[PDB]
Amino acid sequence: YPYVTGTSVIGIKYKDGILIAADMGGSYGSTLRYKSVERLKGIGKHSLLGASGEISDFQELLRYLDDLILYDNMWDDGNSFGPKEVHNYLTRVMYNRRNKFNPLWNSLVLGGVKNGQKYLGTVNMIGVHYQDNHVATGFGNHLAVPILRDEWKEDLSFEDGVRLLEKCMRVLLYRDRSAVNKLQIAKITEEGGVTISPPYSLKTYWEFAAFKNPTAGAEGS
Amino acid sequence: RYDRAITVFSPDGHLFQVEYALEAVRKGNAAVGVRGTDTVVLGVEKKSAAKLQDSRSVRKIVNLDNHIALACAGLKADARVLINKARIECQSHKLTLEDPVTVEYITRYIAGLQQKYTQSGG
Amino acid sequence: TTIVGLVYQDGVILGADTRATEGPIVADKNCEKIHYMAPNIYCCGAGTAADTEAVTDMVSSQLKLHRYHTGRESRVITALTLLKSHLFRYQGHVSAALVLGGVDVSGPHLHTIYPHGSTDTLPFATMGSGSLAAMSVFESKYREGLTRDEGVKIVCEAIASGIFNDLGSGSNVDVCVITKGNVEYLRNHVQPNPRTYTSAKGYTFSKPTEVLSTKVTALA
Amino acid sequence: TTIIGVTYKDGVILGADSRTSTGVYVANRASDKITQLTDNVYVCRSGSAADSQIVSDYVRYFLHQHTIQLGQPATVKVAANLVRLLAYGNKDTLQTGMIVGGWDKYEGGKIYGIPLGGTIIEQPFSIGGSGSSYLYGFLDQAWKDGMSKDEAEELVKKAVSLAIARDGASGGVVRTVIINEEGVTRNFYPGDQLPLWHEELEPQNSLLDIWG
Amino acid sequence: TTIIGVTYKDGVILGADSRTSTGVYVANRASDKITQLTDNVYVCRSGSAADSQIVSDYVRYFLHQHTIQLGQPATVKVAANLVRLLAYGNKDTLQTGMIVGGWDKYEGGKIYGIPLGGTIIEQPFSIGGSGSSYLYGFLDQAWKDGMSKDEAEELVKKAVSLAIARDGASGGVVRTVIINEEGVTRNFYPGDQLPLWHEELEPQNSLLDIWG
Amino acid sequence: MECVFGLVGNGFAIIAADTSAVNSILVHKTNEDKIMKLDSHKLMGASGEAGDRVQFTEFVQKNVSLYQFRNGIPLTTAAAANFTRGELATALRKNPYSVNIILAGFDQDTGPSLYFIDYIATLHKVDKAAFGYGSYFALAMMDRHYRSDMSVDEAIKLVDECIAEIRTRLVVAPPNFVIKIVDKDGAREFAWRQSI
Amino acid sequence: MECVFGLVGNGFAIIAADTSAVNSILVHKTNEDKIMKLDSHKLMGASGEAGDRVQFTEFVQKNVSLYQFRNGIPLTTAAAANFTRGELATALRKNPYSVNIILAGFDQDTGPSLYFIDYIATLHKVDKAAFGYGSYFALAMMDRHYRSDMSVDEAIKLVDECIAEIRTRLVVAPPNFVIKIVDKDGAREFAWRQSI
Amino acid sequence: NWSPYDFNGGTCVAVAGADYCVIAADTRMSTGYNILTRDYSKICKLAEKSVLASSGFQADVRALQKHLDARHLIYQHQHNKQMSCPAMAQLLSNTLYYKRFFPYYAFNVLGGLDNEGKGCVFTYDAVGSYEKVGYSSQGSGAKLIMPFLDNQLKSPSPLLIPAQDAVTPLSESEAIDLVRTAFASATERDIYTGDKLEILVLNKEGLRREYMELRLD
Amino acid sequence: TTTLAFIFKHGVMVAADSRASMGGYISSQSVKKIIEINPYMLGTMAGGAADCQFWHRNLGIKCRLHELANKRRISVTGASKLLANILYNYRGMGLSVGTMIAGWDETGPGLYYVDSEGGRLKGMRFSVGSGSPYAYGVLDNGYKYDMTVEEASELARRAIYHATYRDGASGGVVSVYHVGPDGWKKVTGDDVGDLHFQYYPVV
Amino acid sequence: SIFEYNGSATVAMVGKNCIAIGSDRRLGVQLQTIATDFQRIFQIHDRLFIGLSGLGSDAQTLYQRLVFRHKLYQLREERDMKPETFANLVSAILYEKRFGPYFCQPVIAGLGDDNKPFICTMDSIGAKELAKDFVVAGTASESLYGACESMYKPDMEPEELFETVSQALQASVDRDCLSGWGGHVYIVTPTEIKEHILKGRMD
Repeated sequence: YPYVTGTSVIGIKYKDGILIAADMGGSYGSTLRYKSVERLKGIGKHSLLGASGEISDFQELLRYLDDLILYDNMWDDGNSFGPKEVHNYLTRVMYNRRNKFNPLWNSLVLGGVKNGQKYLGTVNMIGVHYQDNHVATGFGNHLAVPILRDEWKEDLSFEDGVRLLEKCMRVLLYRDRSAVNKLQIAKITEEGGVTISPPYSLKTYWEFAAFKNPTAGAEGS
Repeated sequence: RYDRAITVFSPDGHLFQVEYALEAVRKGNAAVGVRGTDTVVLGVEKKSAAKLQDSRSVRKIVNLDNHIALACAGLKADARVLINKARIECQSHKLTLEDPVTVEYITRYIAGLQQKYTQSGG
Repeated sequence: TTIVGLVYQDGVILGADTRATEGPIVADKNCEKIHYMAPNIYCCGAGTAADTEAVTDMVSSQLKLHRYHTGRESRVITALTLLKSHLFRYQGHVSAALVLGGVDVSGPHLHTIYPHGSTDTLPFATMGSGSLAAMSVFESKYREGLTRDEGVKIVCEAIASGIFNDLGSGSNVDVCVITKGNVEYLRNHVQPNPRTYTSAKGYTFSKPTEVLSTKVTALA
Repeated sequence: TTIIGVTYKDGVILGADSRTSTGVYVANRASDKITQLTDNVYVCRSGSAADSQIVSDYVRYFLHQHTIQLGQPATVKVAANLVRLLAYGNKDTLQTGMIVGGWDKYEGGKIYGIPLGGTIIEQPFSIGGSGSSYLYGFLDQAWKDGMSKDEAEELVKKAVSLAIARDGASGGVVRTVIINEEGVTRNFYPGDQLPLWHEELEPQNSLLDIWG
Repeated sequence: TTIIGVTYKDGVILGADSRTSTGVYVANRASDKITQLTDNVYVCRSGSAADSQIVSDYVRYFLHQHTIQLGQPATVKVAANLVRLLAYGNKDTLQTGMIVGGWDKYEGGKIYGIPLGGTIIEQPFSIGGSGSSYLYGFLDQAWKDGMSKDEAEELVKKAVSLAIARDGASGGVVRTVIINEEGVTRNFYPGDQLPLWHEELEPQNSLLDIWG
Repeated sequence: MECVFGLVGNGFAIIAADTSAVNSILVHKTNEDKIMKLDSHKLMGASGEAGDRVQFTEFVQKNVSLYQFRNGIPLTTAAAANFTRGELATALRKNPYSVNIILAGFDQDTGPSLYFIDYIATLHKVDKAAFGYGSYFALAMMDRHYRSDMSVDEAIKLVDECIAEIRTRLVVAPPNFVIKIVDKDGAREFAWRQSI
Repeated sequence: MECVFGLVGNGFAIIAADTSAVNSILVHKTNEDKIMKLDSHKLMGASGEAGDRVQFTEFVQKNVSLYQFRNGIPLTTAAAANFTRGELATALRKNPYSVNIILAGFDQDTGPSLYFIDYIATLHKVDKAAFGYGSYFALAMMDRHYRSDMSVDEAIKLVDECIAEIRTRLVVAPPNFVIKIVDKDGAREFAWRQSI
Repeated sequence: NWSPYDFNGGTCVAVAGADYCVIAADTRMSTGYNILTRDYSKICKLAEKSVLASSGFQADVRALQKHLDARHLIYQHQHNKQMSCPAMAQLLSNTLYYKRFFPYYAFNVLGGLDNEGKGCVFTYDAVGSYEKVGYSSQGSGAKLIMPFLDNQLKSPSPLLIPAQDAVTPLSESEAIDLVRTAFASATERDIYTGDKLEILVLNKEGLRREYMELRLD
Repeated sequence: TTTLAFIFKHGVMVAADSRASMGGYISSQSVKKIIEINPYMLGTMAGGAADCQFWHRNLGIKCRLHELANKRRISVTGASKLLANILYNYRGMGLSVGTMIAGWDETGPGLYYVDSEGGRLKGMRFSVGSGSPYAYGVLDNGYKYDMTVEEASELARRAIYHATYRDGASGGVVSVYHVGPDGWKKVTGDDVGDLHFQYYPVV
Repeated sequence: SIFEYNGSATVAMVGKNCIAIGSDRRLGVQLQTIATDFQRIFQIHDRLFIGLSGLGSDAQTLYQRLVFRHKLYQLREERDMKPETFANLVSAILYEKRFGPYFCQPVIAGLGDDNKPFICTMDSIGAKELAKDFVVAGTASESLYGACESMYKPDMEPEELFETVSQALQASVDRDCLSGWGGHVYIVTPTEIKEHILKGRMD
């Protein structure tokens, strides 16, 4: 069963690089046990992934990928895994562990840029995978892919990318009940490398007259 | 598990272990079989009836099945192992295919087992 | 299905797509999902159809009888309370769920009603399968005091989002504008996805279709 | 959900959280979980939405009838007992937990907690809803009897915000309702007005305002 | 069960209750839930009493091998990761929460929560067991960074007694361990020494003392 | 369903068993001989699943014939029955066979001997037995007119009566039965009882 | 379990049925006649739970007789079938009877008719009918040899063939069948097919 | 508790002919009622004259496609020859069956030219049975496509002993058009099909890819 | 499905339908339900199609290896027993194979019915599938040992057609095979849609 | 389930000023084919026909009950009931048993007013599906939807409409094992009613 689980991890391929956002919450049933669980990591030189779902399993996937990437690096023969190979390895491991009826309970968003070809893709807890311009997991797949599809552009700027991604993440924060206001945006680019935003919280709006007074009256509401 | 090439080629290409097996055969009780128009008479030379030997319990000519009878020459102890394997496989052939074995099938099976023993290790 | 409700400055706007399905197959490409209850009240039905039409029709009749009895124009709170009193007593077995809107002596009203009788009063509402796809648009673009044209634009955007992003609902967009006096209903306001193919030469029925008997009646 | 009721010298300050969820989705962000029974008595609805709503309606109906019959402001005790009349009468069907608060010339400001199953417990304060559990420890060391309308208001805000910050089922704006001799005063505190507890940051429009 | 660990300016102060229950019978009322793993590291045992102690035994064994082979006292990080090894590799067999705390000359006093499933979360303070729900709010409201020994110990006492007071599964004494550069120290606080919270009366040898 | 029953008479033993071969509701074959000559002087009538029956009885016949070849002297009936029980018991907790066995055989010295073995291996030298739903009628009849020295013709008359009662009073009365006898001269088939 | 089937000749409608009454494995009776006479010109074979079969058939006969005496003109076959279907369908949702019914009859102005009424209360005027496991064999054989103008000799030959097959191929093959014919003269018993 | 499978939708179609074969399938993946991606290609070219189109569970479909590429590469290496279409068909039947007790949730349709050059189509089921046909369809929209394909492309079954002739084969362009109309009328009435049509036409001059824009809802 | 076979004077006939139905839907009606294991032997598909096909390929391979090893063509009894054992090793696995093995040994014809759970019968007439009841209903009436080949084939066709008519899951072309001393030959395949109106003329 | 206990296929389709309603023709316990001449289409009055797919018994009950109500309407009002009104009546009397529903999936088709076609099918509890191109019900639902979607045209003379509904029904029923054994198609025009019985596959 999933015990300590996280939530949506949206993804948006923008000009000159890739952006991924994910709140810092790990919930335990209904409680938010944890509110500072960095759920985005940088993998190798050319990659970056976030995970949703069980946080123990995600921490294990990090060990798998760290051994993979260290073994890859120690060769020093001048070729390394780009986003594509890393994502394919992730799909293979997730599917294999599904075949054992012992799944890794996570949903993985992995993306990155290598040789000027920027890749972004996803993997499910049962091996379902696809590579796209913008991906999401969990409720980010209901409440964020509509707005991502609606507003994504071929050459989205970095600031426009951040503002779109925050639009999505705020829309989730309004209506997910599993999401904490803390969150991180991760930037990966060619020749800059991965760069993870410091944690922060988004301003939210509640002062609508209909909210203040459901119905309307001097006494009732 | 003890694996070693007991049977190996000598410089001249001979299998000295198989040649020595033949030597052992050539010292065993002589046997003869003759095939007739409607009968197949086997025979063998036992070692002295006057000598205090009770032969009631073991027959030098044996049945691998109600339709197959076998005579050996050489190591008497090994003959028993062949006979048991052949009997078991004869009934097994009855049990997987309804037919009983032909003579040639069981001959081929016995020979194949005997050869396998000449190439496996240990 | 995707149904929607928005309260703009002058009144309440309702919206809904027009696909009706029975499992993975669309039974009816153009369904009428916004219903009339009273001259100032309409409701978009989601959930079990039979139940939604049954309950909305029963409340419509009750509301008309009350309109005669009192003479004065029916108000939305009456429809809401009658729907509550009916839905609850059947303990959610009648699985009708509606977005209800109107304009009254007290001004625009917008409620969501769920099969157990739980109701809400909201500035923007969405229901049906594409409720999340619509609420994306509402939580991104809604604001107070939208004018009629902006409000209708937002509702059409929400329904288009709930058409293109959810399989349960599709086809064409319909809208009902409920201002103080007049209710501007649009049978098929937005048809965003036409038929992609022409079929060129119509295909021929080679087998002559043998028939055994033909009774014929000279209908008057 | 969260619902808290606090008694101070003059009367009551019933509270709520505003989040009706249907699973993991937040069907409503500004639900009003405090309803009127009479001009001086309110109930904090919690649990099943339909059941609590209709029990509120029926109590308001019976209590209209009663207050006309007597021609006199109905008391809190009677409101609570009417809520129990239906909460206990329908143990099978109504999965509701409520807190009733009000004010009377007869007894002052009283809080009656009608937990799930239909008991009445007069209390100095009550806590309810799934977000209650995050508060027992805090309240036990916080409650001081005989506060003003102010300190009680701050305590109710703290309680509901602490439950909000940590509970999945509770969030949104904090609503409070101050009931007193002069009458009910309803308030509204968005998240922005509530304090910032352990490991929470100050809300900011866009990361573009900090960079990363 | 209630288990808590809090970091202070020079170490950690892990603390737990003492009640093992087989239904509605307190089988042991002075249980010791803070099991040593090394001179540095103690771990507060939660969940099933078999899994928690068997994991504790295995990580004691591993720390004994590792410290000797290395020749240096085992860090806290190593101990937390050894506990996680067991609790995660046996994700499907073990039902035990844990809290690893200690002091080590490298990273100073630290605390690693290891809830069900084996997620090492480094924290300033952690809480587990059934009696954590009642402390979530109190500790969001009360946590401070860098307290001294006395302040941290008193917070641990307040938190655990607040859990004891409202939690059926938590009760008895409050045990605390103060791991610090100069060494471990184990304290024991009967229910008598603990404060009194809402709705608690001074104990009394008999009623003939009051009534008569 | 497969009905088989046995009997021990003067110097012989008699096993009778229906010869229908039925799928769920369909009679694929009404000529299925379910009593095998386990040996020149033994019979093994079985009743269970068709696959289990055939495979297990063939396995026991394999072992019996192997013993006969290996030692020269065939297994005595008691030894054959005990071997069958042992094998069925060892298979009981690993991969159960669902066959019930009635083993009859004539042992030159002891005399006739019927033995009863059940799905859970329970052996008992018995002078009358029966498996299937027809066991009720078989056992009642036999207990009624059976004699420890009851000869061939009269024992077979009794078996005809048992067959007729089974065929007239069971809902699933099987039409055809086979009567097999075993005495000094070896196991044999005694006349088939056609009904259709 | 019961088997029933019908057949419409040029001026007659035969109905046959097995006559075995059972409990679990015992044929308490093999003379149980199940084809009822509703009128001088009606037959009603029924199959289903014996208690329900008897109670429903008696109820329907009561209503047929009540109609006859009160008006002076007997219910026509189609009306009797429709009334049966109505009563069975109304009971379906309230206290269902588990009876399957085949109704035959002759009316001077219409000729022989045979109605199919299922326990679900589906009514159809069938040329040939059958209920129970014997239904497969009966229907296949009738289809193979049925004509629309069969002399009672041919119809009875066909019913005999169907009975023989049902006995040969079913496992629950009942031994005794009754054959009843309806013609201009009236509902009647044609012959009893003793097997035992 | 988790489910080890998911209906990811889509639909596939194949129409063999005199010297060609039209494997065409849609481009859509759905988990319940939301679209995952609108660019999931279902056609996989396994050999120079074979094309596997699969619908169902995407993970299983892709695992199967990768496994068949591996087996075909091993075949090439061992025998120094590219594995003919019927050989591929039986290999895919075997590979589906070997997982008999934990089946792939993939409903497959091969296509392509047999070694002499006549187009083929092999229709499978999740357990592994298969049969050469002249046309086929599998996926969410198969039951809607097949009635129409049957009525326009129908001929005596090859089991009639005095063989009774067959309709003149629709030439390639007629086949493309028939597939297009089939998918248009299937995406009109089925919810799991649409967002694009991927037509793959395999012929003596090599395979060509074409597309047709189906509606987006 | 509905399939049948029966030995008579001039050999063994085998007749089968051509209808694969899953749930309530007709997957196809070109499915060949009579598998030729050997130029002198036919195996009939019934029950699970995947199971029957796979295990009949296995049986054909075992028979071919047997022909190679023994320099003599395996008999019908041998093949039937091989299949029965092979299936028995998977008794609890939920296989759905049940198939007639029909062939002409060196010792006259043979017909065995093998089953998914090791049930093997040597018989003189068989019929298997959901339409077996009607197949027997018709087959047993017209069957006579000495009926010549033409009327034997006609009897097999009529039986399969009647199973087809009264059965939901049986239909399509009616394939009929003849196994004799010189191996087997297909005699007829007649679409039931036309066979019906051959049998009951409209007029 | 219970809807495919008998199995049926019914279609309705709209021509220029004519309406056509088709149906299958077989009764079955489940797969037994008791009768190849079942009636699922009932004429209630000239220019109004109802097809009642689903359970056969529920169908007969609803038909007889509907005749009762319709005749009593003719005696009380003196006008034959208009199509849409009849659809509303059927919806009401189906929904009355909301919790005891009839397992029927009625199809309603009939000309009326200024000779204007009307077609609609309903859920088992009366949810109407007023359509304008065509309507399909029964076990062959999906196949009928595909066949009609691929074979329909907007405005069709009576003869084109007959040929199209016939081909759609037959091609869609051949892909269903619980339906077939002929067909029964009506072409209703404001001056003529033609009732056709089609030659089908009897398998």
